[PDB]
Formats: sequence, C-alpha cells, structure tokens
Amino acid sequence: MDKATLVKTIAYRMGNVKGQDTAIDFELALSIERLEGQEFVPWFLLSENNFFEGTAQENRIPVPRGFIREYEEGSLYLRRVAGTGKCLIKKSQDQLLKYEGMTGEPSHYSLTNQYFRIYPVPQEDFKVELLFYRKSSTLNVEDNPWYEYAAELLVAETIWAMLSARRDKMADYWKSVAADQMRRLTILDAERRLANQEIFMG
Amino acid sequence: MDKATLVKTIAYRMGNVKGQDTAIDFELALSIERLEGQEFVPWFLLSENNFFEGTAQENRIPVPRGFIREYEEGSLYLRRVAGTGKCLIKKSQDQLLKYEGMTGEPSHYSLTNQYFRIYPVPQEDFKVELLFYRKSSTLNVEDNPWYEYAAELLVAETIWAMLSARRDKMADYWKSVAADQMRRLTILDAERRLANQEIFMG
Amino acid sequence: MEVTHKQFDLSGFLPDQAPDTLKSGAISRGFNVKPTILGWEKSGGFRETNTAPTNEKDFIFFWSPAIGDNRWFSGGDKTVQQVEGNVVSDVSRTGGYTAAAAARWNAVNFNGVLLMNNELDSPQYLAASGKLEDFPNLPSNVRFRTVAVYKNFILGLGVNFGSGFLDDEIYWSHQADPGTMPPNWDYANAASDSGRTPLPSEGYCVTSEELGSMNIVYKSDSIWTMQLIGGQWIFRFENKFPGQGILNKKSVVSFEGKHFVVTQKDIIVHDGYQVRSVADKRVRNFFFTDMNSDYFERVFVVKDPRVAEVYVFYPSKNSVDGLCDRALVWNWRDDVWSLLNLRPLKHAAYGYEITGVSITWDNFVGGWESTGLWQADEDVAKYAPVLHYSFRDVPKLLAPTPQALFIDEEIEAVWEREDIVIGSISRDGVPYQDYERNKSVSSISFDVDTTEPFDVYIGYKGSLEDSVEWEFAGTVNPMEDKRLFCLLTAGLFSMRIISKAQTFILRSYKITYEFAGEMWA
Amino acid sequence: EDIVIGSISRDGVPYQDYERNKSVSSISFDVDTTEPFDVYIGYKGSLEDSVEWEFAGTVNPMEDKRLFCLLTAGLFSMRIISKAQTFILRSYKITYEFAGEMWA
Amino acid sequence: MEVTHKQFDLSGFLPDQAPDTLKSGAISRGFNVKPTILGWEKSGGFRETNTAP
Repeated sequence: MDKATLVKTIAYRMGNVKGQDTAIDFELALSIERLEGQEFVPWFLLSENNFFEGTAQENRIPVPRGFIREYEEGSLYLRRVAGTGKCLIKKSQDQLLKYEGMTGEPSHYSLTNQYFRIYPVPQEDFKVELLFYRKSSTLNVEDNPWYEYAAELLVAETIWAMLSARRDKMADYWKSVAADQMRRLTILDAERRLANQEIFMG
Repeated sequence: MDKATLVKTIAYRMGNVKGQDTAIDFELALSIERLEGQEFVPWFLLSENNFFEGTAQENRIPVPRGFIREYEEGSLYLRRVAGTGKCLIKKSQDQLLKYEGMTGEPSHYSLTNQYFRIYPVPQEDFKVELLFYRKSSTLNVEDNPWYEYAAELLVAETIWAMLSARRDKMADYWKSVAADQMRRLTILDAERRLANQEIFMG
Repeated sequence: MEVTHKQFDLSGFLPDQAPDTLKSGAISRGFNVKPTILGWEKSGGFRETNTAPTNEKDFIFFWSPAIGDNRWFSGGDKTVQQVEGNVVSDVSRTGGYTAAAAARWNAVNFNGVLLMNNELDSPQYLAASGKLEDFPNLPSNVRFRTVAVYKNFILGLGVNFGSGFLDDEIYWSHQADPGTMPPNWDYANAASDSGRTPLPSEGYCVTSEELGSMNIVYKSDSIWTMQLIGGQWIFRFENKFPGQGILNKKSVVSFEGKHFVVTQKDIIVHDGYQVRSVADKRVRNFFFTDMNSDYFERVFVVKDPRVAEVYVFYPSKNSVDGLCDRALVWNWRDDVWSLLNLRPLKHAAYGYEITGVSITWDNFVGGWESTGLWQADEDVAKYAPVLHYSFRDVPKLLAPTPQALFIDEEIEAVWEREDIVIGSISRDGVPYQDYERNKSVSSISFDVDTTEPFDVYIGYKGSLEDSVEWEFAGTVNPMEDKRLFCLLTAGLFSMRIISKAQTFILRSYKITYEFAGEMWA
Repeated sequence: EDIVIGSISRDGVPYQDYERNKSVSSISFDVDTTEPFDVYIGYKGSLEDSVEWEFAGTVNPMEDKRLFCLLTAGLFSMRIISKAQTFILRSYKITYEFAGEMWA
Repeated sequence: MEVTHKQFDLSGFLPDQAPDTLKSGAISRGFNVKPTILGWEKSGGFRETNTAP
C-alpha cells in the first residue's frame, strides 16, 4: 500500500466521496499515532541497536527520543575498550540504594521516569547499547512499516473517525472491524516469536 | 481460477453487474493482500528452498524479502564447502549474548526485528540455507496460487467488501459465509499437514 | 430504503415552481417530450407534403372555392402566389405589390371570398379573374393596417385612410350579399347602414375583434365589446376589462369554445363574463422570462383541432434570426403544459394537401369507365386539419408524423428532473424529502414500454446553495436489462435523460438508497 | 392482459409491485352457470417485452372450481374463451408468492 | 399471499388506458361479452324471423 491507495480506499468504501482529500490525510495521520499510543505494540517497531555515550560523574541517563518500552529479551550492554562487556541488571530504585557511594563498573539500571540511573558510578567515560521499541516516526526506515503491515487495520480505524464526526450509525461497524484485525495482529506477533525455538526445562 | 470466471461470478452473484469490473479488479486484488496479512498461512503459500551467502565479520544478516514466518518443522541450515552441513539452533537474544567473541562455526541465531544475527562469527564468507513463508506477490512460480485453491474465499471476501461499501444489509451474511469458509480451510490445512504421519514416542 | 416514483398523475411543464418541492413525475427542464395519460411521449416526426411554393413563404393559408378543391397562397415582397394543380404565382396585384413588405400582411375569412390586407398596400380581394383587386367603391387614397370579419359584416377593422393611422374603425359594409362585398360602402351618407366610430381609449386597437357566437370582443389595451342588437345606429360600443392589454398582432386568441388569450402581463382565459389566468403560478414566469422577446411581433399562435393542444411559437435567446425555434404547448382538454424545441421556422398554419400524379396517365380511353373520381389518398385526413409549417430552410413544406424522424435525420429528446422528492416516506403513500440527511445512491430502474435504448446522465450537487454538476452514464437496451449500477453521494440527486429514438414511453422509476450521514455543505 | 397483483395495502384494494417477480399457485373462478369454459394462460418476461401465450384444459364447474399450473413471468396474463349457451363471470382469486425480483 | 378480484364494480370496455394499471374487473381485450350488474354476460343468440325480401 502506497499511502495513496489508502485514501482511495477510504473514499471508495465511505461512499465515493470526492473533496475531502485533505481531511482524509489529516485523519490518517492522526490515526497512526493513536494506535501507536495503544498499550499493545506490534513487531516491526524495534529499533536497530542504538547506543548512547555517557559522561563521567553522572548517574542519570536521558531516555531515547520517543521511547516506548524496553525489549523483553534484550538488555543494556556496556562495550569496554577491549570490545567485550557484561549484561547489566535492573532493580527497583529502592533495592539499588545500597551501592550509593561505591566504586566500580556500572552494574545496575533503574527506570525512574525519563532517566535511567547508574548507581555504581562510572568514574570515566562510558557507553552502553540498547534494544528498544520506538515511536514510528523516529525510526530511520525509509517508509512507514504500518503502511505495509496490517494496512487494513489502518483503513478501518480512520474510517471510523470521520464517520464518528459524521454522526452516522455504521461508525461501530467499522470499529468492530478494527478489533478483529487488531486481535489477529496480536496473534501474528505472538505466533512469530516462538516459531522455531525449542524449550527445555533447563 | 483463470481470473476471468472469478470476475464474472462476482458480477453475477451480487446482482448481475455490468460495468463495475474496474472496481472489481481494484478491490479484488486488495482482497488477496488482506487475507495474506491475516494471522493464517495456508499451505500453498509455502515458498521453495532458498540460499544466501554472507561476507566475513558481518554478523548481521537482513531478513529475506517477502518473509512472514519460518517453517515450524524446518530450521536454519548451515552448508559448508565440503558438502557437509548442520542445523543452527534458535534462542532469544538474551540467552545468546554470551558467545560474544567465540570464533568458529556458526551455531545459533535470533529473529530480532528485521536482521539475522549469528554470534559465532566466522572470519570468511559463508553460505546459508533457509525456508520460509512468502507472499504470492513475491514467489517465483508463474501463477498465483490463491486463485486455484480457495477461490471461494476470494469470491466471498471481495463481494463482502464490495457489498459493505454500498451500505447494504447482506454484508453480515456474506461476512459469515467468508468466516465459515475460512474455518473450513483451516481444518483442511491440518488435514494435509498430519495426513498420513505415523508417530510413536521416541 | 427505496422510493418508487411514477409519471401518470399528469403534472404539466412546471419550471417556475420551487423545483425541489415538485411532486412525483414533475418536469424541471423539458425537451419536446409530450406528457400524456399513459406517460411521457414523443411528439415529433414529420412527413414531407406535396406543396411547393417555389418562392418566399412568409404567410400561408388554406381556403377552398368548392368542395374537393384545395388552394394555398404564398405571399412575399412584390409577390403573392397560388398552390394548386402544378402551377404557382401570378395572383398578386397588378403592380409590384408594395415596398418590400415582409411578415406584415394579414389574412381573414369571410363567407367563401378570400381577403388579404397589408400594412403598406390597399386591400385586394380575389375574384373569378384570378387577380387580386381592390374593393369596388373604396377610394384609392386609403391605406390600411388590419382587417376583420363579423356576422354578414365584412371589414370590422380599425384604421383610416391616411394621415390618421392611429385610432379608427369603420363599418365599411352594409347588410352584405354572401359572396360579394356590399355594392356601396358610404359611411357619412345616410343611404343605408354604415358609419365611423372613435371607440375612445388610450391604446391603439391593433387587430381583429376576435370571435364568439354571441358577439366578438377585443382590445386596444383594455377589452371592448360589440353587439349589433340595437337598431338606431346598429352595434353598441361597450368595454369589459380595462386591465388586460395584448402585446402582438399574431398573438391571437384561439377559435376554441373557450378563448385562449396572451397578454403583456399574463396568460388569461375567458369567454366574456368571467376571467382567469390559464397558469399563473406554473407557466407565467418562464414564458416571458425565457428571453425578452425584443422582437415582440412575429410571435404567433395556432390551434391543433385533432389533439387538444395549442402551440405558441416563441423565439429563443439563443436564436438570433428572430425565428422562434421553440414553441409552448398546453393541453386544453386537461390542464397540463409542455415545451418543444425545433429547427428555425418562420410561420405556421393548418390545412390539407391532396396531391398525386394526374395528367400523365397511360390509356387514352373513352368515358364509359370510372375515373374513380380522383380516387384514393388522405381521404381520411380530409376531415383532419393537419398543421403545415413554413420551415425557414426547406423549399417543400412538411406535416407532423408519429414516427419521430424529421425527414431522414432524427429529432432529439431530453428529460430532466433536477431534484427528486426522496427520503423518509410518511404515513401517506407519497414520500417527503429530508434535506438534513445526506444520502448515497444504490441503483436505478426504469419502466418503459418501448424497446429502443435511451441514454442517461447523472447530476450531483453539494448543497442547495451550490449549483448543479453533471456526469454521464452509458445507456442500456431495455430488451435485456432494466437496471444500471453506479455509486455516488451528493446533497440533492439529479438525473438527466436523453433519447435519440423512434419512440419514448416513460412510465415510472424506482431509486434505492440509504441514510448514511447528515448535511455538511 | 395484466392484473393488479402484489402487495395489498391498508385499503382493501391491492397495488401491484413490478420489481418483485412472482410465481403462480392456482386459479379459481366464480361462475353461476353450469357450462364449461376454456382458459388460456399468457406469460411475459418484462413490460418492455411482448406477451406470449399458453393454453390450459377447461374444467366443468359442476365438479370442480380450481385448476393447477406452475409458471413464473414478469406480468401475469390469462385468456378466457367460451363456446357456451350462457356465461356468467363473477370474480376470481389468485394465489402466489414473492420469490425474487425483476431481472428482464 | 393471495388476491381475490371481482367484476361488479361496473367498469367499461377500457382498451385505451394503460392496461396494467386497470382497476379490478377491467377488460383489456373483449369479444362480445356483456358487462352487467351481476357480472360479465353473454349478449348473443338470434331467432329466425318471418320476414323475407
């Protein structure tokens, strides 16, 4: 889908409307963000590994631009001068108060709100790399993946919006349509992660 | 079928259509795409064997084009120049970080987001074997498989979409028809996957 | 969610009303399609008749000196002609008739003698000599505008001899002898019965004093009556309606039992004692405001005795020759109106034509076998006063014909309802349209008795404040299919129907739709 | 040639729907005489189409009042012919069902 | 799903109207059958009279 077949589809399914093309656009954009704010997250939004450079004597670390959440299976990693590193561990701030006023490599990471924190204070310059889900806009990818993936969800949900502003009954028919698609999407996501892994009880 | 009988069937079923064949074509294609995006994968979407070669010191391998999900009782295979081969294992990134810096034969991988990563990193170029599920728009066989098998789903869904666009009641009826057909095909998939297998514990 | 509408409640050509509130079957804009009892009909097609003037045809007229005879006169500059047998011309007055007269003569009927009068020439009558000649004792100095007839009283006219062309009338006749004007005419002398009367009024009495069994009445700009019951000086000058004035000479009142009157202001019907406009709220505005005629005269009206219709030929603004090219049609039997579009035309009249091959026959044989008395032909149509139209751009005349084809080319037809009463249908069978709810089309199906196809155009409009915009849809042959599919949504709903067909029979139609929102703009 | 047959509204008199194509069920005639009369049945595709004819065997009213036939067309036509001493027609009833819509 | 129609509202021989919209009992094409108060009647039959020219 090419961001143009979407508006054509919206006109066609809405009833062959003609002169709302600006409106259509405003709305489709309003929509992708809303869905992004949603609590569920699809699978195409994990960023390429991004790293941050940290200056010494500072514990708090700014959150990446437009961050949403960390990766369930990926963690902050520090890369030393030799090229190797270690995986840092996270804990609630309270449990991490003990290492206050201590010396060494970093060891623990905590969320706070906008700032990560390193309580084992790195006395020198340091860097870590992360794997995090990020807002669609921020990602470099030449084009919006939402356009490619589940374009139907997108079509449906925007149609609902204008229709809600049009106080017409079928707003719901579309809403419901979005839902089926949304559920299915979660199934695809869950179906894909475990596709070829073998588990053992140890 | 031959893509003509399908169109004339669509025209006849929904009320003896004459001229909407252009909208028929546009909206029909859309159907095949929508269904593909959905959580289900019918058997005749399965791609043929694939291979790829990656250069030295490059542990990142991009996703094959048109990929959706790998084949479950299939797995990534490493082919060596001597004709000998092996099958690499799958684990989450976290489990597999440890090997960071172990040289030799590749052994493991992770799905990650869009790129394959092998932590046992060879120092030379190397070839890989892969199997997966691909969209019909991206398979190398001459004809689109979907028309041949499961035409009805395709007949119904485009009609459901075509009829729902004009705000007509029978939309629920046609959607129910499509749902029944999808459940039928889902049953038929398992009819073939486990057609005549024989099993015993160990 | 569907509305079926029909076209046999017999509404007229109704452009002046608020077009959206028009009832079912009402026409917004018409193109020469006839509304009838069964439904919309095509009233067109023309046979080629046998008459041929071989000269300029300004005024044409039908008369007969005896039963079985058919004669016609074609008048022009310097010239009046004959149409009989196979020879024409050579009936005009001795000299060149008068200085380039054009569309300014007049014709009247009195007993069997045919009478013609012109503005620029003295009146000449036709006699056994075959040459039009002036009246016997009428002095030569005279020059006349218009002439009229009445009971045994020729020349009920209103213009004097000269230097006094303004406001006149003279009882030129006496108790006349049927077939010849009175042996004398003297008005001032008291030999018998004649005189001159002023009939004071602001306006100029223009033309004939019209008709009516009991008496004849007409107007300068207010209606006047004449009744000859008295004996001292016969006739009694009297008036009836001050208000009504008439605009054109050929804007004549009909010969029907009721009088069909066209005025500067309105179109009124009466018979002397009670008056009423024929169509005040329906037709009045469009007839006048279609164009400022701006050539007031040359607007003439005739009758169609066969079918209860009357045609008022009127110029189109688009027309520049001053020719009407268009005609207003109203049914007198039932109050329904219709409008036509035609080729440029100069004048029209009704009559009959009986022509066939005659003197070139094969057997020179003796008189004991039957000629058959000039057997065969429109013997049926001899009772039928079929109309004859002096089309501007043809040497031979034509007559109407049921098959809608001009000669070999075909005449167009267009049917337009700008907006339809579509929406909620209430307790009553008839629906009422809701403006607030915007709506989407589903399909169209038409009830037609013919078999020939007709094309269909679809119009859309944003709001009532907005104008109308057009779209075309391919035609469908009714034989195999009755429905067409299209998808669209607008403020109000417009369909435009055009047909190039032998016959068009519209009965009813149904529209399927759905309420899917409300009004935006 | 055609009968007003279809939806019957609030008023006792019915109104015919052209859009809905319909199937015959049966015919019964009210007659005071005793002599038989023959009956012919006509069918037509669309109103735009012409009329076409079919014949049905007569029935003597003494023993029977009904005849059975099966057919479906656009509009409904019956043709009645009688070679009889006396013919007394009173009324008739037609049974039917809405089973589709207009095609051609 | 049934319609009963009657022929005593006394409509005339009516071929000129739009034949489909004809009311109950109206006749499309007739053959010398007489419409009467009770219903359709036969108006025919002839005795042989005694005159001879």
